[PDB]
Amino acid sequence: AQWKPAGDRIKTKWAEQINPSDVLPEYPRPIMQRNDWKNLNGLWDYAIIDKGGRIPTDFEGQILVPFAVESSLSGVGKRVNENQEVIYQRSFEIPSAWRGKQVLLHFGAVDWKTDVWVNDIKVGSHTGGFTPFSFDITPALSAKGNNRLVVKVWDPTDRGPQPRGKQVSRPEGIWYTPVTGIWQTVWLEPVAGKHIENLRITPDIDRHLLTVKAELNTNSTSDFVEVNVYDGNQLIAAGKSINGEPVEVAMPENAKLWSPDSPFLYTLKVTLKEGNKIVDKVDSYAAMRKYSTRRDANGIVRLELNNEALFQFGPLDQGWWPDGLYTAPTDEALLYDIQKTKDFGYNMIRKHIKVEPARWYTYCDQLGIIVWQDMPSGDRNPQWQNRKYFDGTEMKRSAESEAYYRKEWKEIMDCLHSYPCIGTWVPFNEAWGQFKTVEIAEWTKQYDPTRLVNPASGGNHYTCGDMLDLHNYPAPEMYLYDAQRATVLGEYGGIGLVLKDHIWEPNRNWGYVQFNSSKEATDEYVKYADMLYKMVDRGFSAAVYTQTTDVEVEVNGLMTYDRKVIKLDEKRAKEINTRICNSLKK
Amino acid sequence: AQWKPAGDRIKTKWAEQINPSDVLPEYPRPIMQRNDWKNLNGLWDYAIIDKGGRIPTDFEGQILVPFAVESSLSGVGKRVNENQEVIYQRSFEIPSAWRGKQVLLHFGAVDWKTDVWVNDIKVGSHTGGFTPFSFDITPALSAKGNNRLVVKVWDPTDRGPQPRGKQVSRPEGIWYTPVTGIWQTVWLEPVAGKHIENLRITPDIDRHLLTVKAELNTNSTSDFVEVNVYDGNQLIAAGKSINGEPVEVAMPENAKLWSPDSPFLYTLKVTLKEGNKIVDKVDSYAAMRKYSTRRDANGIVRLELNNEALFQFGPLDQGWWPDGLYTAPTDEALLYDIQKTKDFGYNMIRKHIKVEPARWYTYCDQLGIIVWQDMPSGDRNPQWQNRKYFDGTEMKRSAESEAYYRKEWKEIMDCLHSYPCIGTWVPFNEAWGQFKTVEIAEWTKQYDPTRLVNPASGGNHYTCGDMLDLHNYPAPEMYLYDAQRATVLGEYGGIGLVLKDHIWEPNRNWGYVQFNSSKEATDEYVKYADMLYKMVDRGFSAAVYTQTTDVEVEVNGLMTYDRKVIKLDEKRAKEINTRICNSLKK
Amino acid sequence: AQWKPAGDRIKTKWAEQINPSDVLPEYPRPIMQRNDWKNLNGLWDYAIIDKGGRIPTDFEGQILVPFAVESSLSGVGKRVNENQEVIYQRSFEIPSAWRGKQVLLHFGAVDWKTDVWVNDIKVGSHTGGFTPFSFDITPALSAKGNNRLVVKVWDPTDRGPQPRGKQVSRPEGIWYTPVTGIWQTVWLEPVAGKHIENLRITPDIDRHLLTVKAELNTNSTSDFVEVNVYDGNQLIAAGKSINGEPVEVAMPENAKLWSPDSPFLYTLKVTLKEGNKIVDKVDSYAAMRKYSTRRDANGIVRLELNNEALFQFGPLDQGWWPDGLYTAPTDEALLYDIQKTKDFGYNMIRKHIKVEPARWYTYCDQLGIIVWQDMPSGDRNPQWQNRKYFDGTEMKRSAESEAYYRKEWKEIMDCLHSYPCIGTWVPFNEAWGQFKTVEIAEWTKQYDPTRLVNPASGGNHYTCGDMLDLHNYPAPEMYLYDAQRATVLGEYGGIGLVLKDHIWEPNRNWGYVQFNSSKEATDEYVKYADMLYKMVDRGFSAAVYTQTTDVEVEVNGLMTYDRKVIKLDEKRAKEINTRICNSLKK
Ligand SMILES: [Cl-]
Ligand SMILES: [Cl-]
Ligand SMILES: [Cl-]
Ligand SMILES: [Cl-]
Ligand SMILES: [Cl-]
Ligand SMILES: [Cl-]
Ligand SMILES: [Cl-]
Ligand SMILES: [Cl-]
Ligand SMILES: [Cl-]
Ligand SMILES: [Mg+2]
Ligand SMILES: [Mg+2]
Ligand SMILES: [Mg+2]
Repeated sequence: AQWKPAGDRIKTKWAEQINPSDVLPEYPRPIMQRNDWKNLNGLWDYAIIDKGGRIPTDFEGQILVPFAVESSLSGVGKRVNENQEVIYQRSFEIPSAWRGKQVLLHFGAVDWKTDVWVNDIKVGSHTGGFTPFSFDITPALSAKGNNRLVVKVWDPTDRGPQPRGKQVSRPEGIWYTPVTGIWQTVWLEPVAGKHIENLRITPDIDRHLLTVKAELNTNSTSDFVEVNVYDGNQLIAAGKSINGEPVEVAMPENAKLWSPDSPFLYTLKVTLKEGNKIVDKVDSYAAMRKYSTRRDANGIVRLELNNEALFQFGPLDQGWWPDGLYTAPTDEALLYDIQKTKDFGYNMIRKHIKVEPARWYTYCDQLGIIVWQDMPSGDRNPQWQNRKYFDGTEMKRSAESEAYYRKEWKEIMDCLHSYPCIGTWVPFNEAWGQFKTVEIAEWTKQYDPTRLVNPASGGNHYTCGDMLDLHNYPAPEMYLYDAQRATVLGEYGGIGLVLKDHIWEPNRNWGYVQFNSSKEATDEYVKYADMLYKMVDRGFSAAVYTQTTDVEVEVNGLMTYDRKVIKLDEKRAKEINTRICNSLKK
Repeated sequence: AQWKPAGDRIKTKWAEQINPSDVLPEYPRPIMQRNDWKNLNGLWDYAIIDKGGRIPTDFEGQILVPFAVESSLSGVGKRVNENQEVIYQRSFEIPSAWRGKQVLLHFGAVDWKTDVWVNDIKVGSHTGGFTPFSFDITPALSAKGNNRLVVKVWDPTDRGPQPRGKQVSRPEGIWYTPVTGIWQTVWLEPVAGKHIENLRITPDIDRHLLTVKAELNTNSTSDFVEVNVYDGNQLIAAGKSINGEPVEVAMPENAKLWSPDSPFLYTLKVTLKEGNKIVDKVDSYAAMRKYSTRRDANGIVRLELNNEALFQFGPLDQGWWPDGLYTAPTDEALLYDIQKTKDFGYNMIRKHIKVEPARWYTYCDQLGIIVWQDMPSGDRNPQWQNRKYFDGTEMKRSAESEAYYRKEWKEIMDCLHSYPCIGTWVPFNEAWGQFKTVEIAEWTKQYDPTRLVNPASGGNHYTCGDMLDLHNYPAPEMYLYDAQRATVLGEYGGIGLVLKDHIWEPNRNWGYVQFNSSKEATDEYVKYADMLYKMVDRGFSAAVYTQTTDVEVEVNGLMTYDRKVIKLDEKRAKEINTRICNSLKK
Repeated sequence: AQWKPAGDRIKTKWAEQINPSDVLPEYPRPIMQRNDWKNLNGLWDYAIIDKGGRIPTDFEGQILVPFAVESSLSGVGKRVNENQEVIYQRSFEIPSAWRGKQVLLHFGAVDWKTDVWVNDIKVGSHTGGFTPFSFDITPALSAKGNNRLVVKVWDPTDRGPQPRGKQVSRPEGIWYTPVTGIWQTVWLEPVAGKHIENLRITPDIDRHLLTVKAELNTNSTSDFVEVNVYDGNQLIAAGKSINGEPVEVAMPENAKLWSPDSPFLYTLKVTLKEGNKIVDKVDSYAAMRKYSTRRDANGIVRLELNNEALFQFGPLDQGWWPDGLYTAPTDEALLYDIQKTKDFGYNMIRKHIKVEPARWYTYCDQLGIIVWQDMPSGDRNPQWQNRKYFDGTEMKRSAESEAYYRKEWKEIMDCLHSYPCIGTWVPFNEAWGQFKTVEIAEWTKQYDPTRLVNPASGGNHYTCGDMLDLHNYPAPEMYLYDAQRATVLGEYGGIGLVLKDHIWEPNRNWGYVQFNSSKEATDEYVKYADMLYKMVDRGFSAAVYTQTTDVEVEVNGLMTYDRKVIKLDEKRAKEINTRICNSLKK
């Protein structure tokens, strides 16, 4: 059967541009680039089986990878419960030019538990629906050709304690449609026997230093790594190292620092050598930027970018699409939300309990958007004491649930470490699965000192981390203040507006405050923003407005769920949002 | 001299069948079978030196390996204190067919500290008297032949804090003769440079899956493992994996499940490949079975085998022999105790503070006997509060003693992991060396979730693990009950009966209750078992009778110490023991 | 310019003997000797730059390696603050006979953080100013010749929390000039591809055993180590091992035991084989000695050397030099302090919050001096409760400061493990940076049980470790006694005497007591020593007199700061010091 978008829900303009022969063709890993790769997106054979059932060899339907089974653009649009498993199967060829090289199989993200076979040979497994993973499949490849790839996915959604974000089995209110299966690009990559697996890039503008650690799959004493840094196409600095040492690149003192108003990116060329012969080399980019906090001349702790106080103001971006759920239909659509955030005068985005594909963060690096990265929530909740420092009963996770949280949080910080845009880690949000807050905040800060730590966005509040985060709806309000840290407003606004022919369901829509016209909503937004501007001088050092787009029945975004309508006046919002981003400028 | 059993104590009928040129010739590791091996059992040169003394080159007497120095069948029958060391010396030849192959020197068990030299070259060491260990002795061999094997053993018995079980220096009451030296078969094994060191087999009947993890001595990327599962001679399942991934084998949903009444075993054939070349291959077996606890329709937590409630009923088996102490004289003697347990209508055996050779657990796998595996006890004790939840002073082990416990307990669970018969781990018994009970129980359940955890058989009791274990003598009694877990009777009975021609000592013999004839003793057993049967509906979910055989002056077993007389009527006991084993049947 | 000692301060007689083309030429590592090496001491190019500044390629001045930048013998004599970095640069040729071999670059000690480049290739980094470290620089060597070596050094002194000893930015009273940069010999060494990195030598006189673990850089199964022990020229013991096992060498029962009165040293010859091919070979020494504590017949816990009670009595040696600061000008000078200690009748030396070069400890092994090794102090302090057991507020180190302490304390014990002279580890002194005393003392004893543990010299006092250490000035006093351990006097005396023309500064000189002639000071020393002798049978088991030499304004040593005048009468001191060392003789 011919592939068709499933369901009768609203769809973006990119839904009718989807070509099942060329689905999401852009390079999946701009932070470490090799020239050769093969995209495995497209139409795979799929099957939904009972958990523990036979993996079938004859399939009746097809799914469009990488769109989740519940999504419209998958061409399937079915539900998978905690007692079912999804089976992807496709054939693939290895290019003849790749002969003799190691072949890596890459997954951007699969929710939740993945088991992969190549020609009936198990090549690897993975748990965690937000992090990328790879397997070396060269021993399993066939000399004849027609390699068979089988992926077995399990996802209990909210019936299990794993990180899931807004995914629930019964969507209502603030909770959305579950996301199961392959939802990021799958691709093959040829590499040498010894190759760079990851680039750990860390800047230090105070020491005029750029550190690049090339993590290899295997090490030898004669290994040699060389890093070349380019301003445009002019080489401005270089570094070499052996013995697995991180490459310290001495940067020029007049280096161009990265910021939202001037997001300059240097270009990196990293080379690996066994002795004096080149075995591997990759392309990358880097930015000289610094995140910190410092008490200003008025006694208030501010968030600082490049040793200068900067008020961070941005929308809450949950990253949902009506046709692709977690997956943006095209690369132009993925970029669209970020560009509209710049067009609204913001300098920040809070990616809410979700991790995006690698291309999204690179776009924030290129466009100049500071990113607050949440840790996707899950499991049960303690009591939410949202307006005072927590004194209630601490919730105890099972040893298994705690292990999953710690494991996936480390993997998220690991795979997102080299991105300049990320400035703040947010381990918890509104007591969702919150546990051992002080211990996790200290571990997060100790693991990556270059970023700020938001211990719990909106509670539960503990005297730890780098900032106190208050939520309040609808208007901004400073009901709690930590003079020892920065005090921010991690969620406010939520002005709702129901624009028919552009909503997910005909009724039960809601906002924190509701109006019947775009003008009335823009007036209420400017009113809230005017209050927020006067509060910067009184204690608030950052703020997050809810939200970027409408999501399902929550119609309180700057754009409709299908992105076809901008709900608030852009020129009026840009005028005051710009004033707030420059509120601390000298 | 000529070899001759030492001492005038009672002996089993197999003591006169011992041939010192063919001592214990059966394959020592049925769970992982290669074809070629060489048995080093037999007459070694021995010497008892002062601790720290010089290792002599000339020797006066010989010892029969593998019988402990204190045992009768060793031909020595001498005592070794904590200020002495035992020195074994032996010459061995390597078969010419093994040329080019790696040669592994295997020890089944040596108590307690072992140091091994091959041609005056130290090849390894080991601490722990109950676990197997191996050394690669290939570089120490000589081309001229006549390799010299020297083993130095030290055993402080109860003068040290290490696990020892029932071994003491001054045997009396419930404490038996010390066991020092080599008490399990020593053998050689030829293997490839890369070979399978251990098979970690784990079933999952709920997911119709058999996971086989082949742990290798070295790993390369092109390593390939293939597992073939056979129902008799018919291949019914297969699995392949690379990258060190454990082999998940999809079992048929009609898979024959293992149980004491139907102990079916599948045959495994595991093959290791370096690329396309077969480099190693082993034979094994597996059983599809599951242990768990579930609350029944009456509100009582029951032990469940294969998702069905099953009452587990069996004898306490300390595994002691009058002539070989820890070592059964022949393989037919080792099997006899298990066979007589089956004949008395039991379905379970509690191996009491001892670990048996590998062939013993395989016999339980083949005959169909669930095994409760104790952790051999040692060190000092806290106060034993046997009838209430513990409230006294916790005992504090030294850092060295706790490390010895944690290490050997991990090693025991490691080498015994793949055995279907084992269903329950018992870290402590009657407060013998009991410390950090809750922490040890949680670590045990986390390290192997496929088995049940009995935190402390008979006390001290803590609200942890999978069951509450009461001891009571002589009659059964339910004086304490945990409605949140299963409640079991891990020790009861102990009906004594002195037979003149088949006891260890002339007097000082004892039972918990004593009768003068087999008829009277069987009357009391059927009396206690009738009480136990009614208590099954009342709360009890498992029970252990004391004991399998008489041991030294404790004459309360089903058989005499020398195994020549069955003390209780088998036909009357089997009829009621079978009724108790089927008590929870629906 | 041409090299010349800087400053107008007093200098030793060896300052005028320094030849800049032959500086400290003796072999830097007697505990593990290979024949071939190249000394890199001499005149390097140097530059003091801003922290984070450019590393120059052209230099204006030169420094005499290995003398610290602040020292006189460096030819520089300048101060480096925490916002500055020191840059060393020199060229070096690799001898042609070293071709094909691996070339290691050895640093004895650099304070505090070190980064090393060879031909602009980073070869390694290191933090910690008291431990040696090595780099394999072979892939960075150039075939043309004239290799360039660049060493960047950063040292915050007391502006950071790292271990620093007596170094402060503003020397006054008991605190002395900072020591920044390379202060121990830099040298090159050729080794085979597989070589012995370090020798872990541990004796056991109770088991007549010497254990030698040859720690290699890489491991193979075919590896083979042989250890030959020589009494003079006569081979008296040998041992061989494979599989990485430590070599157990059976020592003769009449072995010559090491002691201050008879410091016999056996000679070691360690050989590493790959199969039957010798690939590496090192020479070493070893001593059969044992440190312990036992309660004597009078109920007092004494320090025991070789299972016999021995009163350890020695001076406090801070190891400071007016011309070389931390670095002794010549090897003849490094020996002089130890020789005068022996000439004064002592048998022990407390190396105060400093780690000396390896030759210094070998000289203690050869001359017969027991060493109490302090952990160099740093960071902030809690309240010093010096006369009672601590009940005040515990000080909380930062996560970074605690890590630096634990890391360097392990590295100090690791590199000093094989030295016979070292008998006691002292983690803290007078509450300087004291934290988690009980945990650190238990970790220290568990890491090296062969040495005694002084938990905190002079406080803060906790019921832990092997001894209680009291400080009292000027006279001895036993205000606190621990009957469960030994009670020692780790600091007393401090008799001051100002000898003009031999002092650091003309003003602010001080002692704990001040006298005007050598006669008066010697009278007071014998008076304090007479008190100490009577106190031996009262509970004191060891004592430390302050101090070896004058250091800057603290003029209370046995010698002047320039080692030119013996301030106290040697014959009278030797007569009483010898009586105190033999006080526990039976
Ligand atoms: Cl091609
Ligand atoms: Cl290929
Ligand atoms: Cl490298
Ligand atoms: Cl509240
Ligand atoms: Cl006997
Ligand atoms: Cl061979
Ligand atoms: Cl594998
Ligand atoms: Cl090693
Ligand atoms: Cl070795
Ligand atoms: Mg999901
Ligand atoms: Mg024993
Ligand atoms: Mg310093």
